Amino acid sequence: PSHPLELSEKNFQLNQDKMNFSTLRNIQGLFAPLKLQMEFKAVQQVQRLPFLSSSNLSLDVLRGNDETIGFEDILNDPSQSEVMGEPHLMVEYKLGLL
Amino acid sequence: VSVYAPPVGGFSFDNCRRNAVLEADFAKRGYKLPKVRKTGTTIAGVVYKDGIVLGADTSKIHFISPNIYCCGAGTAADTDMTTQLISSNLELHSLSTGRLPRVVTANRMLKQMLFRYQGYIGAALVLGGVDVTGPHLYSIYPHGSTDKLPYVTMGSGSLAAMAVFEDKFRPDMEEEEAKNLVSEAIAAGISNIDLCVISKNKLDFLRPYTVPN
Amino acid sequence: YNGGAVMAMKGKNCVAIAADRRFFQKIFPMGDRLYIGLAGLATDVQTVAQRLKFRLNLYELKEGRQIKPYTLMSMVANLLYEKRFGPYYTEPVIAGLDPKTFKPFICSLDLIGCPMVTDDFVVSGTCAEQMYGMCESLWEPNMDPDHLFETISQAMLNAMGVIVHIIEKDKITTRTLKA
Amino acid sequence: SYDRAITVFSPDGHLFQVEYAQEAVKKGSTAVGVRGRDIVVLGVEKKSVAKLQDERTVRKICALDDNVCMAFAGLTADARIVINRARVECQSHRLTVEDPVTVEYITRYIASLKQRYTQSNGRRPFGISALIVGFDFDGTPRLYQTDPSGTYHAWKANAIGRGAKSVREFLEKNYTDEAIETDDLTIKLVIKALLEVVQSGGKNIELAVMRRDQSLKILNPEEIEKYVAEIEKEKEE
Amino acid sequence: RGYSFSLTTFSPSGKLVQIEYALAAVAGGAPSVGIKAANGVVLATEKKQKSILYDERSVHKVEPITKHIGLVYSGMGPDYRVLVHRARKLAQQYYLVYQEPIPTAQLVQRVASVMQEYTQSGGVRPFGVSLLICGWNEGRPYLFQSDPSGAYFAWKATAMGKNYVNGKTFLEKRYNEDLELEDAIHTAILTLKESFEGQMTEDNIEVGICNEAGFRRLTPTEVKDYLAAI
Amino acid sequence: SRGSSAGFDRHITIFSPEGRLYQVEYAFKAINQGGLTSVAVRGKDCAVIVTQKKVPDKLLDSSTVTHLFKITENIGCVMTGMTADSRSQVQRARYEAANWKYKYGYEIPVDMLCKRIADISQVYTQNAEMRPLGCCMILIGIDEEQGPQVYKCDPAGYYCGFKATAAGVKQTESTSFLEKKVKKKFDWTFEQTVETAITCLSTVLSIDFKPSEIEVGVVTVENPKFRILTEAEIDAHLVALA
Amino acid sequence: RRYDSRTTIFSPEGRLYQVEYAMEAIGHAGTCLGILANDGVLLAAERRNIHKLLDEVFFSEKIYKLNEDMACSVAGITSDANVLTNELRLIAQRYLLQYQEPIPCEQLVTALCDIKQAYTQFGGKRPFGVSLLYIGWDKHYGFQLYQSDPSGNYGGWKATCIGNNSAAAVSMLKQDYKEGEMTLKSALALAIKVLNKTMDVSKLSAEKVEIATLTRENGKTVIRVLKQKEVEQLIKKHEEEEAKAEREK
Repeated sequence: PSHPLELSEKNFQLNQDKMNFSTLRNIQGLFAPLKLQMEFKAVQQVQRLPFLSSSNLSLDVLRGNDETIGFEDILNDPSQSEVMGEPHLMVEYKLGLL
Repeated sequence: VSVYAPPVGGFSFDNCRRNAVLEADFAKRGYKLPKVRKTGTTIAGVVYKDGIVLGADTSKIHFISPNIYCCGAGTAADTDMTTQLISSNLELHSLSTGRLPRVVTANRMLKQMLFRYQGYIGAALVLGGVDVTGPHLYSIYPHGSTDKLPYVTMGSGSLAAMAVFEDKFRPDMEEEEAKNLVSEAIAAGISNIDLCVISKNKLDFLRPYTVPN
Repeated sequence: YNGGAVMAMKGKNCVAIAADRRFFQKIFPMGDRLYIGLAGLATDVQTVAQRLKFRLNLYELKEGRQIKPYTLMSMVANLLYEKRFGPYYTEPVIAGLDPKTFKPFICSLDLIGCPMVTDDFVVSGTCAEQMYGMCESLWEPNMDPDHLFETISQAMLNAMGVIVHIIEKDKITTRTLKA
Repeated sequence: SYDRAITVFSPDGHLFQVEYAQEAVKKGSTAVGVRGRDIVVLGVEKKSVAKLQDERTVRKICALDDNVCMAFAGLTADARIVINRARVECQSHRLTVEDPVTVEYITRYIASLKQRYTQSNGRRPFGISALIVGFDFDGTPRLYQTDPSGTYHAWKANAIGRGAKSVREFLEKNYTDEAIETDDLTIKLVIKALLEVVQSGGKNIELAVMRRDQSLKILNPEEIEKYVAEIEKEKEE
Repeated sequence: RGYSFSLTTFSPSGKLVQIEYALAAVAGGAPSVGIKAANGVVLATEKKQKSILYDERSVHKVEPITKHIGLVYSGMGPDYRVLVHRARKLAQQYYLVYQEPIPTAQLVQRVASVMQEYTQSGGVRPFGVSLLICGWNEGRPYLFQSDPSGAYFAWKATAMGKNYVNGKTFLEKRYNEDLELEDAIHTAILTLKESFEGQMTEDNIEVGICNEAGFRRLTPTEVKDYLAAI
Repeated sequence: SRGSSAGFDRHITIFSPEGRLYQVEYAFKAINQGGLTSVAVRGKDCAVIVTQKKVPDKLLDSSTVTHLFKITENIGCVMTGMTADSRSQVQRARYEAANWKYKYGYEIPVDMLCKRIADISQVYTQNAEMRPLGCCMILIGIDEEQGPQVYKCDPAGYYCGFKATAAGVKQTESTSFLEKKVKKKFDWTFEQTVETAITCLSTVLSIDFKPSEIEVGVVTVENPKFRILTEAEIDAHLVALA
Repeated sequence: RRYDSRTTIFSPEGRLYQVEYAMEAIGHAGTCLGILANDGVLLAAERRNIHKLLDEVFFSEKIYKLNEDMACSVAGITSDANVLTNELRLIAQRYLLQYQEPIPCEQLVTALCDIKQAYTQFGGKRPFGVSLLYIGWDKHYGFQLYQSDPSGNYGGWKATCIGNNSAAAVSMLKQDYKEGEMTLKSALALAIKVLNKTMDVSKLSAEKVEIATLTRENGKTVIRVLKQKEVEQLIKKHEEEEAKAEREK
């Protein structure tokens, strides 16, 4: 698109998760990525409504990002966003109704 | 995405197309645009008997940890941001662990973070420090490659300083001799000369870690 | 397209910031005794000036205190460094007084936000090399507000009018000048 | 039983939670709408007029667009969301198609929005009912009603809220082709319908009037008092 | 009793009972005190590992966040560890963004905001800890407390944990505003000794201080010297 | 999914009127389901772990029954509790050690590994989907600047470092015996540490051991690699002790 | 009861018992008062964090500044009040960035009330147990005063009260409030009288009351918090006036 790094930066967690899952499946077996995915989903299913900012403490502990700072944490603060939609529309969009 | 999706942080790629058109348009109309600040002066480093000597001419010697220091060349903002981020990460690591950090950890962090952005962040670094294992010296390039060498040079007067080292470098030197060699090699490329000395005798690896001032 | 020219000079318990005028706004107030000047593309200047006030107002509401010039410099640097791969075309200049100590402060930044703190004067624009010699020649330490105003006006004029803001502890003086 | 979940059917085919959502509607203030020959009139009862209250912020009549207005009965906080969504959708449809929106189109949009919230156990329905009235592009007056379940109908005169039974019984016999001859007659009919269930005189009446090629107008208390006095004089005569 | 199991359920009188039970869990932990003096703050607590089979330099209850901030807890240790890590990360982020050490009040507000989230969603559990935070900013000391519900207060002197009402009563009559650091340490150790239930030694209590030089955890030798002094 | 169960002791995310977590407390009683006891003792320049071996059926292949594991080339482990849970936690520990090495460029320490495992275990007690594992872990290793290390973590997410610890059914008696011995003396050679551990187990269990009823694993400053003793060496130690 | 387990269930008569309980939770908090005058607006509250060992930091404990033209006061749960105030500040700054003009008070109140209402309709969430009072000035209607409920309802008042003894305070204000002929001094005197008769204390003291005032001077809005000297003077004046009125009988 506009820049070579735009698509790479947008999809980084997904690629990292895919690489870790592939390595784990090749080394140990099918059970470990299954358990990791189920834990991720379980801890991610609880959080604030989409029009308010969350913290993601348990998910960060599970992923291991609780002792690391990146450029996503110091640039363009998502908590102090300059635009936000209507609450009901955001909640309906998260549910797939739109 | 959509106006109904929550926002996310990080870099922004919104002005790319407009800038791409504008730069060519101004080029073919004959107007100038602001640029970025760059540094390209000579930096060197030598491994002596029980420490590391880092030198630069005029500060360009950054702080990473009480036992690790760095020098940079290229775009100033990139070097500043990378050094600050790595220093913060190493401080968090030391607080969690309770011991002074290792040079290999900093080298690995810098390698991975420079490789993630495919060389678009222009920062060439010279890294040195003293560990429980001993003194180590590295050299990192903007694309994400590293060399572990007993002496390195970067900048404009690289050839003269490298010649001085290849002519006059011997293993297991002294502090004064290493400092004199670094100063002579730096002066061979050209202001003043700035020297940083890291010594094993002034570091205690047995006491618990405390946050430095 | 011409861009612009912004200058700042430091005196004795007072600062001055100047910009050129022809016969869009380039100097915006960010506090009681704090000013910022921008030079470059007009759209980018307006966008940066409007986005800085959002963060400044939120910071002053949450913290409960007046901001310091160094913190404003850091905020500007962060805002400029985000969008590093496609940048705004602006070159900020900051001049002001300490809200609690009343000490002068001047600074300059580049396209992507690399700060430069200088003790005597800073120059921004596309004619920095032309005005650097004049600033070096006509600057002397410990200048009274009238002398500082005269020397900054001369520096602007020797390189189409100018506007000069003089910041004092208890007053602000604005003067529009023509050659 | 069979009433503790939104999506559970009774053994005889009833959804009891959606029926309970209408008991909230049956407890709101009375609203009356009458469709005239070339005019449309709305009227809402005013209840519990506090002394230190501002009446500007508690109005129950809203204007969705230049030719559509609406009145509601039920929960007050639920109506605001629907009103805002309809207001946005009107302009969106005006962007899509140049011609002004249709009363039936906006009623269908509101009905679909209300019906969307009776499909899952994770959300509760809207406890409101509305009277949508307006004019079409050709110039034919229209009147519609919406239910919390998502059904809508076309009417000639209707009432919602408490007292709807008596008001509808009055309207069924007092609504003829002679009482809608003029705007004054239609307004008098609406006031008479309201006065059946409203005590303390005509001080608890809010009226809205819309004509062809004009905007919504809210009658003044002096005009309401004048109409009430005329009605009383005619009744005494 | 029907409203005592759910976290997102209001009682008919308008009460949330699970937060009260989390506070009860807090009230059953080891005692800890904190006193704000004229030129410093002192934090004291009672150790859990009261045995000879314990390695001294393994786990500590008094931890530093920044060079000028430290904290102690009363409640569940596992819940305390993750909050400590999050606080450290937040302080580092603030320094990176603003190029200036974070004030104590901002850190307390952010930590309380993190704690509040776990009291409004289903399928989770509130934290069972209460924190005491000390700092030094702009040449004056600070002392804060944070509840499991996400509310914070500023104190001159306070106690929490097992038998804290009598500790607060003792502090009320034993506290002086224009008080130095050494006498503050003596008063804190005496308040801890009031309800120790045993014999104190320099190996079953922890003390930390904060002053102009920054936060620092005291060594066992200094603790023994203070205990001998009093 | 299913939904929480009403009661003060039937779900993991429900407090009691005294602020207790009975579901977490019930996971500490699953450690005694196996019926075995473990003992770990740290010496001057060595660390020893001793556990109990029980093979009731004569049709079992005794080579496949063990409770000592190798996490890294320099880290050993002993597990007490449910067998499948112990094996799963061993696999997770290996994965975490590999991640640490890849990310930081050097081998993980014992205390850092224990802290990571405890951090993972803490999450299971705050979410209404997972359940705690009924097992406890004990790790030994040699630090290049500190010496031998002994660490233990609990199902609740709590970990600590010791000079000598125990787990299983007779944990309290083992703790009292070790406390008396450590109070008497703490500076031991390699031969005295293993004898101390074996004597502790024998005295507490009131039994005379055969070389096929116990398992021994050691680390040493001279040889940092984790090693598992053989039947001949165990018999030699038992003969010397007797 | 079988119809009061969650916010997404209707009773057979059409009621929301969880929302009713959340509204009932407000009665445990302190008293907050607001009065509208001809040349200003008033806000008076009651201090609850009274203790010999408590410290005094910040400017106030129950009054917050939202932007250059508005201020609010909360009653209920402090942890939820903090989130609500932060969201209000964000909304005001967003509108200012969008339009280069300050946000109107009713628009801000409606924006917050939509968020408050959204938490009473989707399951798995607990509604906010907070009530708020808003004061401000705008170019469309001038001085204004609003109120909000945990259910998402708001309204405009000339004098109102939330918290403990709210019914008695409202009755007294209704009995002894004049419409159209009030000034700041008379409003302050009425507020002092109402607070004295409302708080269950034999003698009122200046260390358990906080008063804020909003006004316009030279095209600027001024928000200030009164000092203990002024509060003491007002209390002394009220006491001596009451003594005079009693004696002249």
